[PDB]
Amino acid sequence: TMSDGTCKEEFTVNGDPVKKVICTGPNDTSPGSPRHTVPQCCYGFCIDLLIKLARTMQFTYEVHLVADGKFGTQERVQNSNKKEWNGMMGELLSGQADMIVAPLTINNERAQYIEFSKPFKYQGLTILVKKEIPRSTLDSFMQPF
Amino acid sequence: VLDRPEERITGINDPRLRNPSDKFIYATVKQSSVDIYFRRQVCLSTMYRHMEKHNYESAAEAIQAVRDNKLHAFIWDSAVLEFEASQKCDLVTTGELFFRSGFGIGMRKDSPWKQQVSLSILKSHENGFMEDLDKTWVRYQECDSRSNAPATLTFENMAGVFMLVAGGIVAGIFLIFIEIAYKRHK
Amino acid sequence: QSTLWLLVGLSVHVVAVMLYLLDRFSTLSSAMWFSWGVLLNSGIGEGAPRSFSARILGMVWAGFAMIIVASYTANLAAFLVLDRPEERITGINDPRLRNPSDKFIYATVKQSSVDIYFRRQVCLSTMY
Amino acid sequence: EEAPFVIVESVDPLSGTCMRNTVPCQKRIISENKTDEEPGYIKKCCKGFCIDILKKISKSVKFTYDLYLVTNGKHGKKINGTWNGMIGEVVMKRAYMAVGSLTINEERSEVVDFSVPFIETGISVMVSRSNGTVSPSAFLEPFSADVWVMMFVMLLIVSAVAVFVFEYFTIGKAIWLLWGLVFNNSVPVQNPKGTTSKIMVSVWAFFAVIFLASYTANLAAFMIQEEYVDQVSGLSDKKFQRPNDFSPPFRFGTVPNGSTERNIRNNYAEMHAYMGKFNQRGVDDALLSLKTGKLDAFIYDAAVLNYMAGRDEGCKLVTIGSGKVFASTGYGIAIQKDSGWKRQVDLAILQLFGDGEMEELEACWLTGICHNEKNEVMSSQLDIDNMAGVFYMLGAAMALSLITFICEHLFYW
Amino acid sequence: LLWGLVFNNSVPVQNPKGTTSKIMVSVWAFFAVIFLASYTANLAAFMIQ
Ligand SMILES: *[C@@H]1O[C@H](CO)[C@@H](O[C@H]2O[C@H](CO)[C@@H](O)[C@H](O)[C@H]2NC(C)=O)[C@H](O)[C@H]1NC(C)=O
Ligand SMILES: *[C@@H]1O[C@H](CO)[C@@H](O)[C@H](O)[C@H]1NC(C)=O
Repeated sequence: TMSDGTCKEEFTVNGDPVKKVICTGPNDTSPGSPRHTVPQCCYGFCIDLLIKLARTMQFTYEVHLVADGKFGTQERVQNSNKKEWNGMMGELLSGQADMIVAPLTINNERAQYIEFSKPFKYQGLTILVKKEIPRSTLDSFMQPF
Repeated sequence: VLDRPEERITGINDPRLRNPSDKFIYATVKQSSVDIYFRRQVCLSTMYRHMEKHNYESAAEAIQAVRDNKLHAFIWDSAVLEFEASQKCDLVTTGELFFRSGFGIGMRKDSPWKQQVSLSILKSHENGFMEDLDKTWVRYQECDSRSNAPATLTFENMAGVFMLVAGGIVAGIFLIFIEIAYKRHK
Repeated sequence: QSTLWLLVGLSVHVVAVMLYLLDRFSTLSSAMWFSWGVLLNSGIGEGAPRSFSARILGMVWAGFAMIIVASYTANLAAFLVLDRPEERITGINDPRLRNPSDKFIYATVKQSSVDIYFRRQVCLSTMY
Repeated sequence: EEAPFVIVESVDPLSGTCMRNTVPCQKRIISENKTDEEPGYIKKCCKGFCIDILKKISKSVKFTYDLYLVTNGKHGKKINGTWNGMIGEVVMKRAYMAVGSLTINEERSEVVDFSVPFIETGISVMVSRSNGTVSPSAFLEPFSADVWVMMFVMLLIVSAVAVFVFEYFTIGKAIWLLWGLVFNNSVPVQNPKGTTSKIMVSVWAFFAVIFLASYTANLAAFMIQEEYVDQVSGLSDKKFQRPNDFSPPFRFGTVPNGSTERNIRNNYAEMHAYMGKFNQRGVDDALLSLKTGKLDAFIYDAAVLNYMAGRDEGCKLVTIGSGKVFASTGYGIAIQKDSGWKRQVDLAILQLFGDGEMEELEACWLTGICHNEKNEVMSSQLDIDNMAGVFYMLGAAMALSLITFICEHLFYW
Repeated sequence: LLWGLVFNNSVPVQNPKGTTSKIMVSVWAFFAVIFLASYTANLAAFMIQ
């Protein structure tokens, strides 16, 4: 945010007003910090969809980022027997939230304990790798010589 | 043609992805869905171990490490990664989609808002709303670049023979000097 | 394509006569012989246009014809690879063996073991 | 019955009941004479994609099941607040579930339930085949412009200094000999001063032949190229939006009273009205009327259109591609409302997605010959635009010659 | 002169009799450049081994 409390607006290529929302959460530094539950400001595809959805359904809300960056998976903690849902999935299933709007995948492991909506963007998995140009000029007069 | 790089990486069938060597590293994000998929897979266990050895904490860190040639290949979602590649730029995706699934809002069981939100999402898919969102600020806002071509001529290619130019010139100056001196002698 | 063929046959003559008239303003036929030869890289030589800049333009057009012959040898080197037959048939995975067309026929011997194998195969029934 | 998702067949002229890996599907013909009655009970047997899906589901959660074809309406639409087709058969309690080619939208979900989608799909546009052209415009790519003029000035300066030191002439001499080195053409070779300068131009020719070998190889490399385009860019394109300009891209197929029909009607009314002249006989008539010239643009469910484009002799095509899919939704398994089966069926289909088994079904139900091998025969000197640009440069050179001759005439006197 | 046509080298070009024979060697050079383009492409092809 800007020092005024909010973060300054802006405009799209068409000069359209980008919606933004105030979202608290992380320590401003996850790796090394005690905690700093500081106010931030969010805006994104999901934020637009949330805005439209709420206007269509008369909500009122407040967004806060997750505590530890992880999406979520099942785990048996140390020094106990109860296997626990990690991360954001846990922040939902414990009682800290009432909904999870994010790029969340769909698979039966999650679908045991949560209810899913219909999909709102289809996709898959794929691999990324760096692209390299370099030519192979080396003693051009000498290599065939 | 001979000096073409090993520019071929396919989806999850290439033997390289199955017999891992420390020349390549394939990483993902810990506690992520991809980790579930790879764990509950029968004959990819070696790959799964070698991957579990080097995973990351967030997507952005892995993107950066690939930009710095520390991580050789990255296996993450398709929409996020496709935008990140086509946009930032001079990064590329290889292979076909395999774990075809979707995204979705989540909720604890039994809230009426589930039954409402599903209908809302369908209605929104009908009005092209999602389509214009995508066209707005998902795609079409990138380093839209074409395919590859063979290498061209550069100055480092010419330097090896430009030396013979100046070398021959200085040799010719000395040679004409000494030849005229000799013709002055005999 | 007879178009890239026929265009030079007129361009050479028109630029040659253009430079010839230029020299006339202050050799015509000799200039024609010269332009044809220098396009063809002939062992037939003659005198250059009188002025400096006319023969300058002549040498520019010469570089142009050089690019022309480079394009020609490149196109032939290309046609080498382009006219390669459909020389690729793999084991039983290629889609062609799965969506049969009357361009190809795959036959075996009746009452043979291969017939058993292909019959008791689930999703090769069309092929069978 | 539909495209590869569900197929029917005569049973078995050899065995009385039909082959392995097939399910017996009954049909009830009621189209005979109206004299007394005949519920036409014929036992045929059906096979295909959705059939395999349900054959695995039933073993996963222990159903049993008959199979029951339908007559009144292809898929289903609202009729005075009543439903025909499969949805009609579901709401009338005659079936818990309907399988096969079935879409998902809002209006159906209002009256029936829906499983989790197991194949994404949507709208798309198929047209006649497309063709390409020449991609490169000028053959300067074999070197950088900086390379080019750097070599240029280096050679010119070295030539001038070699002349100035050999005299210790006739600028045209040096210039023309240099250009003959770079072009390997016949040149009016004057002033062959016999001295070290000859060794100089010998090294010159060394450089020149090396450079020309490099240039020919580089052009041989850069000759590899391809091209393709499609002259439509979405349902929002002016043609569809304004189907009354000079160009009449016409007869959009859109087999009526399916789904894309009602979507179009709810979004683009005038398109519907003008689309009243269309194709009405499934997909085969669509492909035919496209092949003849009876129409040029088809609109239907992408899930079958991409398949049809795949397993097709020759190569027709759809619009630009997957990135052109409008109102993307997915197929489903419509079960009766509020049944307890819904959660288990959903979880089972997700289970199938997990263990990588949809790969097998896509592997041997959904593949095509032409759905691969993207390439083209390279472009020879058929490029009229490239050669025309080069010729325009030549004419500019002619004009420069005219102007410098005028300027020389001015500078003389 | 024929060998210079086939080899594109510098030759002691004598006897340039100015007549139709010049058109003859012009067609000669046409054939020669076509043949040399063919030869270089053919060697580029046969180089694969
Ligand atoms: C679309 O709607 C029409 C409108 O009813 C359906 O059919 C018609 O064709 C039937 C068979 O020939 C007749 O029995 C109906 O009387 C006739 N209706 C009218 C108004 O003429 C048609 O089956 C529906 N589906 C398709 C694919 O066209
Ligand atoms: C409704 O029924 C009337 C006759 O009762 C018929 O003419 C009309 O076409 C029907 N319309 C719909 C939408 O069902």
